[PDB]
Amino acid sequence: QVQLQQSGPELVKLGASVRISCKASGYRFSYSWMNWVKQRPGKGLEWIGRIYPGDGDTKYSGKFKGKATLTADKSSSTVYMQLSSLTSEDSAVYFCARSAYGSEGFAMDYWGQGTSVTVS
Amino acid sequence: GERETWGKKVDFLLSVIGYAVDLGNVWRFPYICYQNGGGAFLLPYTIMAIFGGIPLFYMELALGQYHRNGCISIWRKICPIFKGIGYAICIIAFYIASYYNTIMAWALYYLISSFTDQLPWTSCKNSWNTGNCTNYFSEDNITWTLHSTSPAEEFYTRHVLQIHRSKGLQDLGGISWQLALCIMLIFTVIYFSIWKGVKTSGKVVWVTATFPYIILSVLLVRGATLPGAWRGVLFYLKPNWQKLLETGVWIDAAAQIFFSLGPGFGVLLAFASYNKFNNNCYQDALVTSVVNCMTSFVSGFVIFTVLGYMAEMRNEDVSEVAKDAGPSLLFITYAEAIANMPASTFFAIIFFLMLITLGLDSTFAGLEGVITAVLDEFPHVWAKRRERFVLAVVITCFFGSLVTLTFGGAYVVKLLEEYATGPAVLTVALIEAVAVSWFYGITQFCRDVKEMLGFSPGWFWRICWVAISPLFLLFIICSFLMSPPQLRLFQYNYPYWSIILGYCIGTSSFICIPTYIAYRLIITPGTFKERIIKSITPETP
Amino acid sequence: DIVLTQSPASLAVSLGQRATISCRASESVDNYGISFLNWFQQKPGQPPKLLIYAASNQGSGVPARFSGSGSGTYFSLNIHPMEEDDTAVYFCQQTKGVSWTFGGGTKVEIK
Ligand SMILES: Fc1ccc(-c2csc(N3CCNCC3)n2)cc1
Repeated sequence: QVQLQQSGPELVKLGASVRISCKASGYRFSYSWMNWVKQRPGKGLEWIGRIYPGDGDTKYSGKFKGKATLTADKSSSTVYMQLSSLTSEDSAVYFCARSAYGSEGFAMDYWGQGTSVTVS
Repeated sequence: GERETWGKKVDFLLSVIGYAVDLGNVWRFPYICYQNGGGAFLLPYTIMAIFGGIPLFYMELALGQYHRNGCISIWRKICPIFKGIGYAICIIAFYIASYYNTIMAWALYYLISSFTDQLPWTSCKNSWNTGNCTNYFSEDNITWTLHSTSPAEEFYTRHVLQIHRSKGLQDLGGISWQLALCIMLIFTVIYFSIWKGVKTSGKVVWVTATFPYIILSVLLVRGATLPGAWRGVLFYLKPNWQKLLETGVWIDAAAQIFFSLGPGFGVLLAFASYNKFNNNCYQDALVTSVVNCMTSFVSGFVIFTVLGYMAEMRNEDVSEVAKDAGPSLLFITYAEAIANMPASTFFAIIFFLMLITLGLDSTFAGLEGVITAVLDEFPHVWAKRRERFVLAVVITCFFGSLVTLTFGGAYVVKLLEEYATGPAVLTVALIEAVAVSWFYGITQFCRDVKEMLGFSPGWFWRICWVAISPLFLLFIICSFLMSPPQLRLFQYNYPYWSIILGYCIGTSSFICIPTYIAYRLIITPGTFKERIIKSITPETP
Repeated sequence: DIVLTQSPASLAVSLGQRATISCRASESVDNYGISFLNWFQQKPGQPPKLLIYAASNQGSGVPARFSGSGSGTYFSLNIHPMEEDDTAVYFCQQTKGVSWTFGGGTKVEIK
């Protein structure tokens, strides 16, 4: 049973940085891109980036490179995300998704419950 | 006659060596040797090379040098009724060019794909990869389920081949534009290598025939230093003498040596036709044949050091590492090795450049045989304007290879390589040997060889040519006929209609000889006895 | 960067009717015979749920009423019958390029 467990609600100040974790289970962790997706309170989904824990290969969106950095910990089967220089814009719900495999269109089949980052 | 001649002796020697030294020396012979007893297989291979391939190699070289004519027209001077042989050979070339070049395209594609910092066949993170993918050299903490596939297998079957898009031979799918461009570049190189004749092919083979040996030495040094390579070499050489009892081992040795040396494809004949009349074709034949056999041996060492290394990184015997072979050994297994080894980009670049050159020299020779045959047979129309005829040949070969570029193109490539080189080419070579030994007389051929070299061939060569080499080819032909190929690729059992199509390909290759025999008999007047004798006797200008 | 344009921005369906959401990709997302365009459903205040894991393939556990179609640059998601439980925001994500941009999202609501 694939289960992506994310961190709890997060409250940070302007200009700080936050560590969002997503613990993976139920599947071989090293062989699936973990996607991080932003969702502002009133707007739609907004892909942030992805990390392949196997090779630890991170590919970010054009507008999220540097702002967001992904890392993986295979020992704990966890995927971490640093948001740096957080501003009021970054306040949103962040989801982690399993991304299936290439043959299945990299479909983000399993998702985490979401981490609500509030920048104030 | 103002016939072209090799610019240098080294040009001819390297052209012949490149012709005989193809990818078969690298991935056919080592797999066959390991399957057929390893070291023990060196005893059949040698024997069937001494009494088999080498006599035909020397005979073809001497014939071409003496008669200074191509595959088609030379039969005017030997046995006119067998002129059809020439045309048959041409057809074979086409079939070869239909798939041969395609394999090279794959290498070229890989070569381009190998210019990245990280080789694309290294991990399972790519678009083409599926859920069955698992890192080949992964830690023992993760088991290798029987349904798993390695990242390089995925890259080969799904990215470059896209074999998953073809349900089989019945549904080939569309044409992969990437492989289409790769083969277009391949054929551009081929054309621009063999469009002005031997005066350019001889110079091109200096790079296309020697570079493979440089890369082979580099890869041998690499593999020998790999951990666990000694086990691979031991598996390669450990003789299974009991395998010699099986007839299949000798059958495989015969087929491998014949299709490695390539006596009977009209190519050695065309190359010799440009030699000086008094040149020593005996020494050339011996040197080139031993070079080809030693290249096969050394390339087997190269392959099996790496296989032993891979068998050591996985706690598996070399049997599971090798799997089934094919192009799936230099593109999956060896490619996995390059991906794992350090300096992977450089080794991949040189390895796939070596594959490209090993194929390119042989393709130059194969198409030059046909070009020389047609140029000599029809000089009144092609003596000049040779470049445009070579362009036509290259275009025809490319169009024939279009089917092999489809997503099911690998299936067609295997079909052609199994059936293009079936008993049709063996029968053509056997008829060549018979025409030049019995119909033309071994005594007259030896007299011609004496006129060229200055010494008549020894009794060993006479006995071989007269009895054993024809018997060698007949043995291979009977082996092929009484054992149809149950060829299988990528867990896709070929259908029976594919076997019938292969039989059709073989007969279409061979049906030229009987058709021309009947035509020549019909045209020639006189009773049947005279109708046959007048056409067996070589024509006198 | 492949850009997915959804249409209509908002869509109203009478219960039991057919809902159609269209996606246009600035570039072809097909690769190796795989469309690499996925459809997701998001209820208000819940994580997105994978809906179609290709141009067509049904997401695991997704009811048969949802159906994806199309290929290349044009794709479509069809809901029939549109039950009251399907009112949600439907997104389309291209997994072809380096960046897997999401779609603009279509808000399907019961009329
Ligand atoms: F387009 C072509 C046409 C012919 C060949 C060809 C003929 S014979 C031969 N070989 C047999 C001896 N071993 C080296 C390969 N290749 C290849 C490509």
